[PDB]
Amino acid sequence: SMNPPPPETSNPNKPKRQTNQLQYLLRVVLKTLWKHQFAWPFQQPVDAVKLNLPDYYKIIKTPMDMGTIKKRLENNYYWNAQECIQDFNTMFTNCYIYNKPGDDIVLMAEALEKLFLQKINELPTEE
Ligand SMILES: COc1cc2c(c(OC)c1OC)[C@H](c1cc(Br)ccc1F)CC(=O)N2
Repeated sequence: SMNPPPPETSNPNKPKRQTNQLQYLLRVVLKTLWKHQFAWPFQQPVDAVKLNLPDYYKIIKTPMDMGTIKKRLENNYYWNAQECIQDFNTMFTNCYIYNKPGDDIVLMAEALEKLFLQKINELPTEE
């Protein structure tokens, strides 16, 4: 029934890098998805209290959202691009796990994911 604490976005002892791939993940990938007309349900953690989804965090054990990803990118939280790509994929997969096909939120996730895949296809080679 209750909400968990959000995912970690700060950890001073976690090793961090700023790489050209992570810069692309923020400037191209995150920015493109964030401005999309279907971005809004994904811009913050699922509030299972407000949304009256008391089973959400009984089913979704690795929550993820673009607000968290945005903070991780802006806080230089990641070591490599694959960590960040995994967060996006967790976010989409959580939606497909919890909801049913044809739900509005699933259609929204699919449109964002299509764009995500198109941008990741042109992830630059590591400098
Ligand atoms: C990522 O998972 C979700 C995030 C949000 C919402 C979700 O409910 C479908 C949701 O799926 C569990 C809410 C919402 C979205 C649509 Br579309 C229709 C009804 C809604 F209650 C609103 C929101 O701000 N975020």
